[PDB]
Amino acid sequence: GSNKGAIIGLM
Repeated sequence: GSNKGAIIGLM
């Protein structure tokens, strides 16, 4: 649930 928001993404 987050393809445009992206929950993670190299934190």
